[PDB]
Amino acid sequence: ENEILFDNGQHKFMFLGWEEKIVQTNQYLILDGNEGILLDPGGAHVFPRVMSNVAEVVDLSSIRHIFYTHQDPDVTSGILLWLSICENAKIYISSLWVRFLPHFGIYDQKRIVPISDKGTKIKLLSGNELEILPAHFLHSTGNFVLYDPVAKILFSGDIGAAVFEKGKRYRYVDDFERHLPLMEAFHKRYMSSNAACKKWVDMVSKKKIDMIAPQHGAVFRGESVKKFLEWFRNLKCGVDLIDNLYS
Amino acid sequence: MFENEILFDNGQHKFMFLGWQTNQYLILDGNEGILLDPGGAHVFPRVMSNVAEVVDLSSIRHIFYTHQDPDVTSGILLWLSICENAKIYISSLWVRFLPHFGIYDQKRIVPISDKGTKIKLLSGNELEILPAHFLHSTGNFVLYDPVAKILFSGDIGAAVFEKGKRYRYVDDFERHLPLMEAFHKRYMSSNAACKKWVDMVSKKKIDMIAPQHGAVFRGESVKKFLEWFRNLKCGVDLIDNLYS
Amino acid sequence: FENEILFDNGQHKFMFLGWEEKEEEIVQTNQYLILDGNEGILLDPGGAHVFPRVMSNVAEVVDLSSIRHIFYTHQDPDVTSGILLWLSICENAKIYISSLWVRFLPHFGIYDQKRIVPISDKGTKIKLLSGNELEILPAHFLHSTGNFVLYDPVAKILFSGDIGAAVFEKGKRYRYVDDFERHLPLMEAFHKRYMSSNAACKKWVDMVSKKKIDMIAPQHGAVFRGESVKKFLEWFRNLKCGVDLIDNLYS
Amino acid sequence: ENEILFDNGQHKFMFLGWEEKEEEIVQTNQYLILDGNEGILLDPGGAHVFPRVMSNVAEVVDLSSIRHIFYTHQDPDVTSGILLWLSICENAKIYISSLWVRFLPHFGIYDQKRIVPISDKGTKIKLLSGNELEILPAHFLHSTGNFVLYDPVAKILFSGDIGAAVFEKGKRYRYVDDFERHLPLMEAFHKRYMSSNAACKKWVDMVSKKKIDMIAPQHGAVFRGESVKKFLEWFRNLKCGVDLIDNLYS
Repeated sequence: ENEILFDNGQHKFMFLGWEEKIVQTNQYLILDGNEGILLDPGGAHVFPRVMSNVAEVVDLSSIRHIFYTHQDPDVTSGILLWLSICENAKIYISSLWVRFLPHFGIYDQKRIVPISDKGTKIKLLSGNELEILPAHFLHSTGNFVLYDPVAKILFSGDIGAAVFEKGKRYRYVDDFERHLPLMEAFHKRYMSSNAACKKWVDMVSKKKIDMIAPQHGAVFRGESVKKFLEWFRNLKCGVDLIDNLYS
Repeated sequence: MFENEILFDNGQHKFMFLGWQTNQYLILDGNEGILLDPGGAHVFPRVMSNVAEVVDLSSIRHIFYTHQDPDVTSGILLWLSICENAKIYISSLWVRFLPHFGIYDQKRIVPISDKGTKIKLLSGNELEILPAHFLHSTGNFVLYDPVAKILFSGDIGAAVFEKGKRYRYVDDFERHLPLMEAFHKRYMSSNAACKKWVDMVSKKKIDMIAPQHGAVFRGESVKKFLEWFRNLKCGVDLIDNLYS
Repeated sequence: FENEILFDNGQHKFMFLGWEEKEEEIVQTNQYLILDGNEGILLDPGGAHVFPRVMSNVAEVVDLSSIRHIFYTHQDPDVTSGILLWLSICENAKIYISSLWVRFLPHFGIYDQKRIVPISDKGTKIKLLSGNELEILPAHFLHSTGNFVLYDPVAKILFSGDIGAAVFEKGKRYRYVDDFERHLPLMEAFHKRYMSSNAACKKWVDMVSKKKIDMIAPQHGAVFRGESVKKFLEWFRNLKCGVDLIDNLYS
Repeated sequence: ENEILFDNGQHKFMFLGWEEKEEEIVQTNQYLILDGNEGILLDPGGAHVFPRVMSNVAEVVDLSSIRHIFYTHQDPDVTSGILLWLSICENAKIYISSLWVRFLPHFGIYDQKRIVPISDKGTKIKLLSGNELEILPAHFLHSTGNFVLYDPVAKILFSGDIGAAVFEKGKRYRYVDDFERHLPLMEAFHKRYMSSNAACKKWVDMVSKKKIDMIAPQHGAVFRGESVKKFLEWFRNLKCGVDLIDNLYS
């Protein structure tokens, strides 16, 4: 049941899945001209189905960029598979993490772009940009988000992640306050501090963002883009609550 | 080269630093062994061979991991399958990535709560697993051995050496400190987290601090590190310089 | 489609586990389980790809700590991924494998062989706590260099591995061979390409045909019962295969 | 370290160095054919030896000019390394027996846009220069689907496990210069693994039509000089496999 979150001729932003059946994980795909961009593609456990859902929309040889927000252990199993099935892809991972690439069968880094802490920009043959923005400590030590200025969509990874209730999945947040309880425990335990959340929001508030797309949970649209950014900005998380940790 | 080293010993309780970037530690107590962050699948044939060489692998009874991935999560199923009597200690935050590593039976998995726990040994001695979250991992722990008075600190106090110039002990803190500063400023989450950790840790007796990478703190360098780390501006404190 | 009982006398069951369909699909693999007293025996359990659900299907029938023997006919690449997984979830199991390959087990994460039983070329006997036995009989070159079948004298069932294996068509799977000649198109090409020689087929047929066999249970395909048991053994003994066709292979 | 087995300026056959100054496993040979500016790997090592085999190859040729990788049959480990080689040699096609391509998913191989499945009759790799490599049938010697590779320019037969030997503890050597002291390292494996004398004879008779300066096995030492014709005569009369089956069925 794929979905188009944006479409202008050169540029589609796609929300694939799901199935009927592990947490729920989302898969997103950007089509721009004759190249594809994978966002946090599924690791080895889910790999047969994610790859077929992908080959179903775009030639796997036209995948030209694969971006990883961070080193989840269930995405890290898949780097070598994606590398070996998408010969034309560069793989983008944080430079903090590239030393572990041998430990995954990656010994040649000629298609590995280690992202600097300040971030970077992917430029495509069409002439459109993707912005990989710093998002460190939310939650991983080296962590990034991806902003598509053509589509006006922020791929947030685990920022805005939610875990659904028992068989009550849904794809879009149209009522923020009823969505928040699926979010709150994860964000307080995992996000490093309110200082980190305020800095990240103050940065994403300068981009034109119609939709925030997390890696788990529902896609934020409409009025929940504002509401999530406010809630996140004032959130006490992580070290702010570290006396209840350790306790 | 790589003769083993004894950091503590009385006949009944030994704390060992194995030879060969990454350090390997082994606590022997009575007839139990305790592995501390043993190497993952790439180093496994000789790390496993080096341990079996000091202690029978069926008397390994506890394997402790400060935090998860990839230097060591390649190895959890291997250590599980070659140490039939071991319990594996890992943060509860990560135990449901365990299927994705072929670990489907969790009857020998001890998921550590955020407040930590204690390993009690048949001898009646204890090991204290103390919280160290956000230094650097979201779920992170250190191990305190009260008999030997040694803190196994994981990456807290880690150093990356120059060239082929590794050494085992920091006997001069200030000449060692530059090998530490970049890592700790980039990785440790905030000074608030370092200050909270030092204040709990400094209530214990610590003759040595043993990190997972780098040199072991002994002598007066143990106090110098705890005071330096307590005042360290790290991580989110430098976040406008991370960002740009 | 549920699990099925091929034999039961109170203390001894031979189980043919049901299929999930849920295609998959090519072709399906069978899982069998022998329960004797309070101990279980797995026959060629699936490797790592099928392992989560294969393991749950077994755990639903028997406590995995009661599995005490795991037998592999031969060294399919589908199963060697799972040897370490089964070792770790069946703490009391010894696994029986061919000695030709016991030295290459490190390449699959198996370094301690205190629960590895290397089967010599003669075969061996699994003795069960009750005092019943399973007989591991030689089946070398049908097809792999080191290969075995398992004969259950209590249940009168031969677990044949790949001998008698069949590949089903798209949506035409079925559990039992009640019409041998209709089953033959699903079997014949494989056996002619894989089984090494008619000389090997004759030796194996003459050995197994001295045992009392109500059913033949292969690792892929349908279970032979009734008249198909002796029809299959007769077909197999006269089969021209493998090196007997080597001028047609080479060309 | 690496060795040159043939050279005419434009065509080489390499016997790559090993290992490892000290022994590991009980180990294997790696071969490399250079023709024009394109490379051919012969049974490159699986994942455990992959860091070392990969760097040894990069020392002789850019991994981007590897265009053919040939596998005699499957094991693993050699099947452990296919995904690694596929991902490090962009331009290589992998040649494997058609019996074996169904196990490819179970090793992470999902898109066979770069898999060249060999039919039982064999095939010829045609190189850009116009030279060829002959993939010749060798089925049941020992594996069900099995092939050898013959290089007509270099006059070298890469034999896979045919002619394989396991060395004694710390007495490895690179060349068979005396067949008879080499034979004890070989015969138990061949009598147990090779399917029948009938299979050995057709293969020797097939192979005897080629000019063979040298037989290069995957384990053991390379046959040269008088060992070649000594090996082919021994292998031709060998009682193996099913011929010895009533000791296997007492």
